[PDB]
Amino acid sequence: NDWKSQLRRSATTQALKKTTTNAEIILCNDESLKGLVQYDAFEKVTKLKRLPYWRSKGDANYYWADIDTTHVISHIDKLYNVQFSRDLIDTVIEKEAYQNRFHPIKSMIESKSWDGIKRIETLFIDYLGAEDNHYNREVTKKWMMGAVARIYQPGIKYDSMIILYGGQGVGKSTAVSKLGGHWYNQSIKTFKGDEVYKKLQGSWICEIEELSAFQKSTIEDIKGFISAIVDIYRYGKRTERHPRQCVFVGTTNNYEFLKDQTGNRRFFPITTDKNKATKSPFDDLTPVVVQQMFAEARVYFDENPTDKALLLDKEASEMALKVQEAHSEKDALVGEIEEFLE
Amino acid sequence: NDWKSQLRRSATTQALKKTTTNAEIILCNDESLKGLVQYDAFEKVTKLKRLPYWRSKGDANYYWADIDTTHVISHIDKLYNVQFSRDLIDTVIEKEAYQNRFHPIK
Ligand SMILES: Nc1ncnc2c1ncn2[C@@H]1O[C@H](COP(=O)(O)OP(=O)(O)OP(O)(O)=S)[C@@H](O)[C@H]1O
Repeated sequence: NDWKSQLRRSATTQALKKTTTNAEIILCNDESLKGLVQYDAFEKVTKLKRLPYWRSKGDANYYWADIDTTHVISHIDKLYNVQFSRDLIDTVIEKEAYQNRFHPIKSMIESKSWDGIKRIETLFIDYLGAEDNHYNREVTKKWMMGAVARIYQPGIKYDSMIILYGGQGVGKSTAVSKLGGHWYNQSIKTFKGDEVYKKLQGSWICEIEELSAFQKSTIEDIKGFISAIVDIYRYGKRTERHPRQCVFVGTTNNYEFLKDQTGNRRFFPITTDKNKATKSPFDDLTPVVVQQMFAEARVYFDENPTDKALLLDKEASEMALKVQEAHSEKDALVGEIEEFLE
Repeated sequence: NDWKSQLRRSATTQALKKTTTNAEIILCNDESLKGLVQYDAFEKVTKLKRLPYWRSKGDANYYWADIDTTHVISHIDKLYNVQFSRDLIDTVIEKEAYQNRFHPIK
């Protein structure tokens, strides 16, 4: 039977009422408008399930826009003699998308289960020529667990940050981009203010690249930025974007990038070398392998879904202290004073 | 008496009027909307007492957002064909939360 009988029309006039349920029925039953919106939960936006009939065949812009609302209103009014306000149609579209919501990262991580291969520990070791050290394995594993935890337990306490040191072409940025995929982000250069939290909307793995030496202020800025676990933005209810799914990785050119003693214990440097990388990050980091690595991280984190499980091992942390001292400025004056005292 | 008989209905046209008392009665006496908001007195925001039926079970987000008001308006319209305003529903939600206000630290 036709769905027209479901529409609520005014008894006196037998004309459709400009009502939320009428719009819901039309959007969920009209052939031209049937199920062409969905909710990108990670990006917190309204994407298109399919191209509507008012777009070009090869537009490749799968985001709902204002003119899509214009065309929806025009089509509804053309077929059905009811003129819906733009606010009502936007509200109905938002609700319908939220009903058909999905998570792309949660889909990819669970796209395929994890067989036993143990890829999480040798992420940057065999791809960027790092050292087969306990600290490297532990911190890379904990970083991948932190990434998948921020995906699954969105608002979580994970203030650590892998920092990769290497030459101009060791492929650290390439490897980070391969890991991030569509949700990799590098277009973040300032870290203090309010609008920065808007730049994190569709980003999962955010990379901070240090070409020239950062100023003393920028290090404190990135500390206070990665230390946050919540973001606040905005048309009512203040829409506190609590999740903060982002996980941060830095890529530095200078060997000695640590200046303050405050920043230590949170920046976990890894020294990447070339000619010793078993697998080329330009050819071997494929979506299948990174998906399997994230599935392995999911398994390990789900073995203990807690922020305390994202912290390093005790001996791993104590020798991370040694690494952080080996990557910091020396101040060169304690030795001279020691010689004077001796 | 059934709570639906308390609703103030326009005697001329036998339709519910978009008044604040009707919204308050519906929110206080609807199983899908019975007492799902509260007011945090420390951080001045409205939070969720429980999880509404339109939210995923593994949500862990307890901030009342615009989509929650959208779903409240849509559900009230579906059940009682009233079509309350966005601002009126926000006002009634805020009043209901303030009726169940709390201080988290206290
Ligand atoms: N097949 C390849 N594809 C891409 N880049 C390649 C390839 N072979 C060599 N390269 C070089 O590898 C480097 C790629 O590094 P990038 O990821 O762009 O940046 P990076 O490695 O992080 O170095 P910096 O210090 O951050 S600029 C470039 O210098 C390329 O010229």
